[PDB]
Amino acid sequence: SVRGANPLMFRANVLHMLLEFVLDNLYLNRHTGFSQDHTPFTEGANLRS
Amino acid sequence: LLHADTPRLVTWDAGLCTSFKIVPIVPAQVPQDVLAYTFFTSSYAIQSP
Repeated sequence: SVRGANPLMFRANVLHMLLEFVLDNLYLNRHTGFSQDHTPFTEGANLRS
Repeated sequence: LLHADTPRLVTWDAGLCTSFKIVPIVPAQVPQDVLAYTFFTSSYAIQSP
């Protein structure tokens, strides 16, 4: 059947999925600039743009 | 008519009362953490003196 997976291959599949979840997130967080905000609610904060 | 070669004493200046101006000799552009001021959805740029 097109729709439907095989339960005995669940853990096997799930594990692989978690693997890609990690691989796809292997990056360094780049520092971009900010802006000094003066909206009443976040008065004087430096929001990252 | 008023023929007399009369001098102009009274004169006005609506501008700035300065006679010296600061100029750039060697330009330059450097990276900054803050890029502008933000208010709600609006954003104003930074103008230095």
